[PDB]
Amino acid sequence: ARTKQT
Amino acid sequence: KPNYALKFTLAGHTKAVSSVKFSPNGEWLASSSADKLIKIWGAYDGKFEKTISGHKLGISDVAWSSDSNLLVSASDDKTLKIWDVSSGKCLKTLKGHSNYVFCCNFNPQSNLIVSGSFDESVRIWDVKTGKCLKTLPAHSDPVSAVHFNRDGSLIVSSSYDGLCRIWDTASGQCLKTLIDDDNPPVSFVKFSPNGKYILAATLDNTLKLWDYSKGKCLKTYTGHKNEKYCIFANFSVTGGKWIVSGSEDNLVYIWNLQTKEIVQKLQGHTDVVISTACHPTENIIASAALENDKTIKLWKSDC
Repeated sequence: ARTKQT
Repeated sequence: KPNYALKFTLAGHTKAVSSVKFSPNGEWLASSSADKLIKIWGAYDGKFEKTISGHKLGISDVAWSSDSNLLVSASDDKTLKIWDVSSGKCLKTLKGHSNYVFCCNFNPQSNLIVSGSFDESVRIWDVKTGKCLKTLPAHSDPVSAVHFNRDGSLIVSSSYDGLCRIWDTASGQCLKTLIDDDNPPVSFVKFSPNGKYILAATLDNTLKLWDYSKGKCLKTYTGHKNEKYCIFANFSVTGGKWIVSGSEDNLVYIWNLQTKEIVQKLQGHTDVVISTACHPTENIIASAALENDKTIKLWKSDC
């Protein structure tokens, strides 16, 4: 999700 | 300068919080998390109201219907779900994206929901049937944000492909593409209150306010840290006219919209502030942080 760096 | 001071800290999520949003009628704050949950809190006193659950994986975004009765969430489980806030029930599950759903929003009429996914598309869904109406091949990398303008006729989307595009809602065809002299990943975008401007975040520690009609950059805001996460940005309009944003140095930054000068930095969170929201009528800011913090803070200013 947005909570992890992509 | 405003003088935001911490008034409440909301604990309850068990993993990093992903977004916070105040209901339009202003009585509630909704939060989404990678813990697969949505929580509702009292907007003025931070009172924990309820947990809404059902998604099978983490949630990246949650958004309110204009009448404050519904919520739509975007999850890594590849679906979006429409919820009735009062009952906590899932009314519809929107299926069709082929990868994580990242962002979502209701149009002003609240008859449509627009979504953005890692699958690089933007979809428009019928709220009442829960069916996908259009699938737009919007970008060539994950879609970081989607937002309708004030009369609902336009949708602005952003992507890691470095573009920000504006779409005609009724036809789904692209009206315009905005590109800087460069194309760093565009991590967030939204129309200004009147729909004339577009606030955009890029992963080079920069926020920019663009004139939609002219397609030109009017203001640039810097000083915070943003190179890794898709961090929301807001227009604060209840008191002084500011630009608000979280930051990777754990602070909430507040800039004067016209002068671009930083007027306040809110200290308190112990991890990246990934999301901020501004109350619709009171000078109140909600902020949320990642894993080492997992809490939501409510700040209030006299101006």
